[PDB]
Amino acid sequence: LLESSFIGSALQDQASRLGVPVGILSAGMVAS
Amino acid sequence: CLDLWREKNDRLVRQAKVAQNSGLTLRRQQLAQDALEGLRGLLHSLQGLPAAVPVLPLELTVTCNFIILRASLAQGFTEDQAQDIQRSLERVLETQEEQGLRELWDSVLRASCLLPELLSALHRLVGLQAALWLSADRLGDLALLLETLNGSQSGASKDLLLLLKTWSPPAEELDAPLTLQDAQGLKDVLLTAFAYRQGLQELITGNPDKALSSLHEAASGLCPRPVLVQVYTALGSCHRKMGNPQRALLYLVAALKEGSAWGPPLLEASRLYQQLGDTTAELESLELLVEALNVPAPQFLIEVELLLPPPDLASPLHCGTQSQTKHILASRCLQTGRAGDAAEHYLDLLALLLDSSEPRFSPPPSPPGPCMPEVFLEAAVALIQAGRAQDALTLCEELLSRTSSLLPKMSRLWEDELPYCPLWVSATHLLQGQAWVQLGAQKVAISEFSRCLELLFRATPEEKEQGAAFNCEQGCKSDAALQQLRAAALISRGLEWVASGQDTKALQDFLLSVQMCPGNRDTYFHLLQTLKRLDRRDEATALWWRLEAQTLWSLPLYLESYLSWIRPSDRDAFLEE
Amino acid sequence: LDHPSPVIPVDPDACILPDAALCAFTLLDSVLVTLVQGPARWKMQLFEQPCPGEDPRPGGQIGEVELSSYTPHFLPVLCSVSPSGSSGGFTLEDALFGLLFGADATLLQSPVVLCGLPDGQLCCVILKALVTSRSAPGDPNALVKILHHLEEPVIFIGALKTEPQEDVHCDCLVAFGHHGRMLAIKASWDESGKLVPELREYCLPGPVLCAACGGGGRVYHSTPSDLCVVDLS
Ligand SMILES: [Zn+2]
Repeated sequence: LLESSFIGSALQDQASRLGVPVGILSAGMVAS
Repeated sequence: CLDLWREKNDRLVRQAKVAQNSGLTLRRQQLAQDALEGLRGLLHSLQGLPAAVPVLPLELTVTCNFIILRASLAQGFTEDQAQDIQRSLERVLETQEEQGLRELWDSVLRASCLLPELLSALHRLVGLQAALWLSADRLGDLALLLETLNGSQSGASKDLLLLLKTWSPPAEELDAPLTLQDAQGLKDVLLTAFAYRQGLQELITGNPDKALSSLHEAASGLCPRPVLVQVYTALGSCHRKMGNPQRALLYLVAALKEGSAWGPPLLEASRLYQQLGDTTAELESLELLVEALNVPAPQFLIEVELLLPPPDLASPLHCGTQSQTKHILASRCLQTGRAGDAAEHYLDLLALLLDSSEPRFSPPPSPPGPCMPEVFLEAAVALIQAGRAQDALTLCEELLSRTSSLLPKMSRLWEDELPYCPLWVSATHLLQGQAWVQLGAQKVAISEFSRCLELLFRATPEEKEQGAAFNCEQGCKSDAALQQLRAAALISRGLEWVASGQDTKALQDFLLSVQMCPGNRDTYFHLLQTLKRLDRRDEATALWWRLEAQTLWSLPLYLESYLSWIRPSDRDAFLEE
Repeated sequence: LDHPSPVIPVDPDACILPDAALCAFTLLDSVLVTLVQGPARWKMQLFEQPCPGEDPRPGGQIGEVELSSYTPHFLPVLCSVSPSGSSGGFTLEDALFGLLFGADATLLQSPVVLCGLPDGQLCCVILKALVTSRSAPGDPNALVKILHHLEEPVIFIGALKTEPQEDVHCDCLVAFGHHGRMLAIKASWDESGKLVPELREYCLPGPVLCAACGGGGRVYHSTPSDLCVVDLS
């Protein structure tokens, strides 16, 4: 994140691992 | 009769297409070269005529179908296809309306601007000739040709990408005589190929900024999975050079997934984790790669692979064989200090190379990389860092067993600069010896150090009066590599003189080594330790002022690792006293 | 050769690597070497040749080079030359092998392939150092090398038992030019307390038209006149 379509797929990968809907992870990571 | 010639052209195109789609490795190329002979014979039959206008678009269809099937099988263009283009172009000129292809094209495109309905075949011809110029690295005049095709008022557009995009195919290729490939299909190939080539050049030349543009363009459109792979790898390289590691890793993962041949990526992974210093991961990736390179189709069509250059050493797509790498693992394992691991790895290198009469040729490390005997030396310097010294002597026995003949018979020894001794023989005694110090036997050590110092000094390695064979360019002729073998041998021997308690002899060899190589500093440390024992004050200070007056180029590996090995930790500590 | 009028046409069944522009080719143990025509650069290619009794296949091309110094009636020529210990070819003795090819070929006990070309350049390539790939393109400058320039074309390379006092540990190397600058080589180990190469360009007759080698240093050759001989013993 600190470095587009790639980054969306990366959040999809994290979401598929953790079993969280991608929006929450995206928001949390963006806010941090 | 054009009915019958077109029946033949159509027939042989269907035969070539049958061959591309179906078949096995021989029957494919058998039918393909049968079709090539057919298109050759038909071309000669049509060139026998004083061309008609209605015979012209069949002849050019046959010329295009001949050059396609020629370059797809040769897997490479040449100048006979350029002469064939010249023949077809001069044949277009002598029907209605000479010098060379560029001005011939200029005049032919003016003749096509008279609108004879064969522009479908002219644009296809431009595609093939452009492919010839692209594979031949003829990028200046290509811009001029396509510039003449489109508006000449687009003259300032030197960049081929935009120019190739504007270059339109003229038709959807209406019911004319059959072709193997259409001009738009060749346009897609042109774009990705040229984009790729420009990107690679921009990468190597240190604009991995401008690279990304061309390379993303290479991805978007026709990009076969095999190119997709290598592009992404390029992207890994670029981001890695910029500083941005995680984007690089992204592309590399994609490279892995998409690829059936993921040697090139992990080398990039190695260089990445090496740039950061993640040594563990570096070695782990390389470890995988080597097992990777353990593991291992041609269309009658112009594919992109054709037009790409087989890569250079500067490229991030240069990926050696198992052997060339496993050497990398061992080198990289040795410069960290995992001597144990290193040992094993070097042994595995050496097992491959030498046992190999029966299998596939696994090869030596390549000659911008190190000579076959510098590599038995790196094997032994690992086997010393390990403390496997009775292995480090089966090494130095193995070597000089094979290479008896090559050695000097050393009768200058009796007859007491001129006779010739290649560094690696003078080394081989230097590490044959260190083996005996680890087995603890002063005599036969001071033997081998003294015999190493005789084959440095009553012989010269720089005797290329006769380039007599294949020979060590780089590693084994550097004056730096010679003065750094000498200092070392005198150190290795001067410390045996301290161990037998003859510290005058020791002093003399240490004093000699500072005279030999004043930029090693290990020499000055050993000399100053001897002087600080016995007679410090004036002598020691005289060398202090010299060190402060004083204040790596290309020494080979086995030797730097040996120097690194003996050098003491407590060295600068001593030099600030 | 078993192969179940006494004329037999070949079937294209039997064709392998219809490379088609390949002129010349040798054989070592279960390796196959070709030397193939192109534009200005001719190239050495080098294939696997399957050791098991199978469908007689090429396999994958290991290696390619381009004989960069060569820029073209007369073929060129290829010789198989093994070092001692390790075959339709010529085993040299260690002295020599070490002298001509270097420590690489020595150590690896690598068999070596000697190309005589129409220019009369006379080149050898080490087979161990000839494995390449599409990532890994064989650099000719460094990989292939150039012994001795007969100024005329080459006809016949060989190797002889001088001093005989089937696997002969041969001692000598023989070239032939077309017009007959014959070129033979041996080890001296003389006069610098060093191994040095022994070079002779003789000038036989004539046009030399072909040449074999027999028991004990005797080179059975031809001129258009007659079938003549040289002894180097
Ligand atoms: Zn070397």
